Amino acid sequence: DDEFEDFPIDTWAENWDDVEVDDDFTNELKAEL
Amino acid sequence: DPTVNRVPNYEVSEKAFLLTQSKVSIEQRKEAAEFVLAKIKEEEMAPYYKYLCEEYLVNNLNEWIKFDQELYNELCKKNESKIKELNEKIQKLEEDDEGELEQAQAWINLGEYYAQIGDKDNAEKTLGKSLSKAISTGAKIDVMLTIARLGFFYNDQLYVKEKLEAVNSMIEKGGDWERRNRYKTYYGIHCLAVRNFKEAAKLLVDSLATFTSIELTSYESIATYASVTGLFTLERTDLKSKVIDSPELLSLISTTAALQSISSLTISLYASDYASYFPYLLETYANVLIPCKYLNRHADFFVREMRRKVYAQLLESYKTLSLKSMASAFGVSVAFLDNDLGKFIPNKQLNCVIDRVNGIVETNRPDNKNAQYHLLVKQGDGLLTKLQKYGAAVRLT
Amino acid sequence: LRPGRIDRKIEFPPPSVAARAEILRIHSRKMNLTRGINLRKVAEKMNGCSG
Repeated sequence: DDEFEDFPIDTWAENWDDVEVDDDFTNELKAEL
Repeated sequence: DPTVNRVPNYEVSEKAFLLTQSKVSIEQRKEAAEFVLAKIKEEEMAPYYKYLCEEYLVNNLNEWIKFDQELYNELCKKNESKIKELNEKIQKLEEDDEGELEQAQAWINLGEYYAQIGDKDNAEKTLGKSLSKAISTGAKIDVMLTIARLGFFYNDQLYVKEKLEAVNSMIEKGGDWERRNRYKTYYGIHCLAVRNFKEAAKLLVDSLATFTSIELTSYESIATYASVTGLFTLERTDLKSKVIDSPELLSLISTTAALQSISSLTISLYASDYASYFPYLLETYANVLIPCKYLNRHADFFVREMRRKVYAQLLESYKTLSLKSMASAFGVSVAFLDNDLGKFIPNKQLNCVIDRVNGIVETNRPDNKNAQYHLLVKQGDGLLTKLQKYGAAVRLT
Repeated sequence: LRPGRIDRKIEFPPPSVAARAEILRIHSRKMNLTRGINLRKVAEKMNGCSG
């Protein structure tokens, strides 16, 4: 059991990727023509 | 007739999650607010009123469900009076020293009223003490399914996981196929909740025939979930025999807009109706995923894979399809199609290489030996690291 | 039948329609059952049969 006092604790003053969203692409401009 | 009783009411949590999302429409949010306030008034959701007002809603809107202290005290006093009455019944049965079936039933009554207002801890204590009797295995199954339903009610999926693994551990000591189908439906719902969809597809597709667990959700929502998972996982043969021809779905398609949209998307995918596939996918994303609870957290995951499935179906047969033809088929601009298709290739999810100089979308056919070898190498590395860690842990001791 | 000897004479009458429905429900929780089976209708059709 070592306290690891040389390395201080930093101070502060089912999932993989899919971090972006496609939103409403729709793209009805093709349907315009 | 026998019933496990609609305790806790699932619609309470359903409309609570419908309210807590800004993505959903304002009108539907106000309808959910009206329903939840009416149910809080009638069925005495005083502890759940306090929880919903102090967490959930205001944790992240929230004007409609305003934390009224007076309404939190009157209904709480009524609830405590009912709990006192149930305690009187339990103590009078103990004083009369009646049959142990009766004292167990009184314990179930206390626990089911504790669930009826939302307090998880005391309900769990009451049903844990209730299990200590020597009641029949069916009663134990029903009780621990009640704690599983409570875990579903508060949207804590690990609670449901532990409850259902406890169900499975002792389900071999029973055998009653109705009490096993109840557990199958519960396990399928839980599996659908945590991003699995593989076991969920099988259990929900099976459960369309034997669905007597109306205390979890209505039959229409079960059909919706089963159709979604079957579309999302099954292959072009399983779709033809499980989701597109099932008489249970056929009799219920023309009963709900969500079911109609999902069935239309499924039949468009199976019938090569690639022209209107994307608008149907958007309609399903708007009407079936966001309003629900177990699906709205997976709105992105389902949508991303649907595009991959349609691209794979289109590019399996053809080998030198042109980008312009693909864009015309899907009713999108060619540049947008290239942008969309540039995401599934780098991860080797799709099977093609886009030749942008000409517009050719020439197909590349891989060898399953390579993918199997890579998967085996990764799995062996993981297992070996786990084993080394455990062995280092145990050799020192 | 003499008093002092065997004491309680308990009747098991042939089950009524509600009793037949209960027995059918109890013995029906052993097989895969399609949703919404009106067991009360079947028991109401079952007249004379018992246990």
